[PDB]
Amino acid sequence: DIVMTQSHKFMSTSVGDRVSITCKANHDVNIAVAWYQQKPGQSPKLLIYSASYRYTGVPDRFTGSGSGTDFTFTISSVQAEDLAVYYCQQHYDTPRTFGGGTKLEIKRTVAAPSVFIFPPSDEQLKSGTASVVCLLNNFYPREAKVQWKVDNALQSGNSQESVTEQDSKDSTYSLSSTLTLSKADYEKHKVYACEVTHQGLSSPVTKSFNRGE
Amino acid sequence: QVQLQQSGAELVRPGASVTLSCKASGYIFTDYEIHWLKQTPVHGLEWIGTSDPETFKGKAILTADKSSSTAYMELRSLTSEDSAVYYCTRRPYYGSGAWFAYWGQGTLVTVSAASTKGPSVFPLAPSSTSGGTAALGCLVKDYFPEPVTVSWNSGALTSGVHTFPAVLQSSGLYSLSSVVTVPSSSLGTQTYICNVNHKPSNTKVDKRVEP
Amino acid sequence: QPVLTQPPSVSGAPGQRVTISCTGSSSNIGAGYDVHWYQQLPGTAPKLLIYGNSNRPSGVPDRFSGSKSGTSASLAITGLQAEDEADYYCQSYDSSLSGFYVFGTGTKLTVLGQPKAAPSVTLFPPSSEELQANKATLVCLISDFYPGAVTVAWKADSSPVKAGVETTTPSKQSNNKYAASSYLSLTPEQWKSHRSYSCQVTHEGSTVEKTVAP
Amino acid sequence: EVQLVESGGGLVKPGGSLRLSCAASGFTFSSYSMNWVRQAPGKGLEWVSSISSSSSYIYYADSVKGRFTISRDNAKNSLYLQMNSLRAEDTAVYYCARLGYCSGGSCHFDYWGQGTLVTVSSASTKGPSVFPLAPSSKSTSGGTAALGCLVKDYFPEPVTVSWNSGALTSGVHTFPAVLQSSGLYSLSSVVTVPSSSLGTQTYICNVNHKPSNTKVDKRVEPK
Repeated sequence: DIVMTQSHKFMSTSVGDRVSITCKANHDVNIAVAWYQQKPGQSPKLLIYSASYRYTGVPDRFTGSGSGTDFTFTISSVQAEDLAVYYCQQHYDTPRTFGGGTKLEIKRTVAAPSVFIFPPSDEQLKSGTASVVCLLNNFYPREAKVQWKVDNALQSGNSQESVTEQDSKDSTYSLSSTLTLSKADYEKHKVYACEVTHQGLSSPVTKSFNRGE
Repeated sequence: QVQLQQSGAELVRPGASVTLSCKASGYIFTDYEIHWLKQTPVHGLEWIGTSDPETFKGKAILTADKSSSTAYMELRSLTSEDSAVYYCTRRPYYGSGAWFAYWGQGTLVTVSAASTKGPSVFPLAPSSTSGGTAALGCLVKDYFPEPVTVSWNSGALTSGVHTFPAVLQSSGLYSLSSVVTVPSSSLGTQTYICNVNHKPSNTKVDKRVEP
Repeated sequence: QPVLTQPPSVSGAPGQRVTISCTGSSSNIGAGYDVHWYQQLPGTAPKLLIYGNSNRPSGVPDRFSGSKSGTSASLAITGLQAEDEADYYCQSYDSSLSGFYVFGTGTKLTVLGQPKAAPSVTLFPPSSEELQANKATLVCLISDFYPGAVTVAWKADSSPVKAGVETTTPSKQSNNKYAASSYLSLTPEQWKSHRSYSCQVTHEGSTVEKTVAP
Repeated sequence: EVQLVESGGGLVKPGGSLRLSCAASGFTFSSYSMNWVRQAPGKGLEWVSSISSSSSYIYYADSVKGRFTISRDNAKNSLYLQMNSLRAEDTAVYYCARLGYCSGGSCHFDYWGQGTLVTVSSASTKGPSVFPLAPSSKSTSGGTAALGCLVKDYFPEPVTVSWNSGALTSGVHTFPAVLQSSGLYSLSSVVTVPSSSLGTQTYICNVNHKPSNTKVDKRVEPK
């Protein structure tokens, strides 16, 4: 079985820059190599076949080159929508085999998060649980720290974070942090606060509310 | 146009089996074979094999019915390792080699003994707002298995929408949120409804979110 | 137009391992289009020997194996047997020129070490009925020789015949030895006006001559 | 077992037309791609034409585009090749060949027919003259004699020769025909027999030249 290797799991670039991704086969496959692009929640999309041939509809900025064992995939001018995982594949022998993929990630200017806090809804409380949601909207870079405080008590192990993929237009990230308590316990406390530190914030930002107000 | 449509997400208990379907349209089914593939976060894209239209060794059985224009893939005694997204795909033209151009949307297979459970949809109401921007959302709580889809105003609202990847809770149920940001000046001029579809439990919910 | 290039000949002694190379281009083998191999024995149709680059059909001994690398393919035979003598073709698909199944030029595979054998030669005079049709043909049958290089000459009395000679090219019989045919056309007047006629067969320095007279 | 049998080949004048056919049995005709492959005398193999299991896809070698037409009858389990504007260079054996299954990367020809000869020539069909070769003993083993039949000036190939209506098998040796400078063919067939039976055993050579519809039975006897 032919092994297809993409050494870089992640590759980073900027809008308008040139970027190149490498793929190696452990067997001389001449030019029997295809390249695929896969965006979040989508099926792979064929970009290049036979190492250098552009498939129908692929934009001109996508090129492939190489022969033998060392193949290269290039984007001449990176665009915001180009965020994706890129896979090489040999179509030289059976079984068909794929590289591990290289995720493309865009550099951009620092962007400080927009922070919102949502109390549990009445409808959720009537059901017995209480989820408090802290939302960090359209920031960069990805690195962000969220701390929950309940009547000035730091929370640990009580919350779960979720982050979106890099936005295909502004290349920012968004993040949700969800603190879950029982109804009885939520009603035992007054002040609910989430504190956010991010490279774009000169000083930590706090959003809070008082149960009842 | 050539189109491959795959069956819906599946929940399979360990040791059971499931048959996956790929309906084809837009060509003579007998002229092209269908390729099957498996995608996981750890093992990546893996080719399984091909359904001959005139008809992973022990795990996969590949078949096809020309009368329904449908390719089939039965997965045998399933384990946690068979939890994945499965694609069917087709070569672009008659004399092409094995490069894949026409792909199905993928079928998610969850291998688990847990029970399927439809979600509850709670609103995340807007209040007093980063200057000129307000935020609202829906909390889709405690469902199983994946996946869930969320749109806003029947799909007519796409700007400012962020649907977060689900987290798995210690209970063994999933939970996610979908938020949209809108200009503050729009808060009291338009209705905001999140549409939630969890096909594995045949749950469809339209939920208004009011400030 | 494109073809797959093979060597026209490949030789090996019994027991050895031989390879037949098959070189294509980026439009066929190099693009991943699979390579297939066929064996043809004299007077028969080609038979599938290897398919899918390296798969042996049911019945092909495991001494035959296939492989490929870059634009080149290779058939290998370990433990070369005398019965492996035959023609071998590789085959693939070429996407240039709107697409076509493309064949290799072919390789004749000879096993060396076959022991020489001297020919049996028979010479017939013109029958009486042929003469009655105003024609005369002498028949020289050469058979059971090895290797195949044979040389025929005709003599009238003791002087070589200018023309009228038709000699076939040797071909192998079911016993793996060669046979050939040489014919000498004469008019009845030459056949009866000469003292004798001779067929001269030379094979590997050795010569036999058979003579017949009216 | 799979079987393929081609027929319809023969002699044709430059510019003429021929219709080859192939009959198949032992497999679902309707599920396989069919093909024509030809091999010129003493030359290599050249793919000619391919038809899909549904006739939806038909392809031709450039060298035959516009002159040849492939087609198939799935109810009759039959494949056809309509050859027009034939030329000398179309002379060859024409094989009908099935395309096996493969998972991308282009398939192989898994079964071939025996073939059928096609001869494109302005020359005329020439029947043979069959003459006897009277028994001779000098070159044969002790107590045996060589006895022959000369098949002269025929065209085109092939000729079949048997002896005593096929009853006589041991000792027969038919030689490959010679191709004369005139384009005609000649071959000899001799059989070695017991020198003792040369008096009471009758020996007949049966020559069949179907290309001209000529059959000859020649008795051979000692001078």
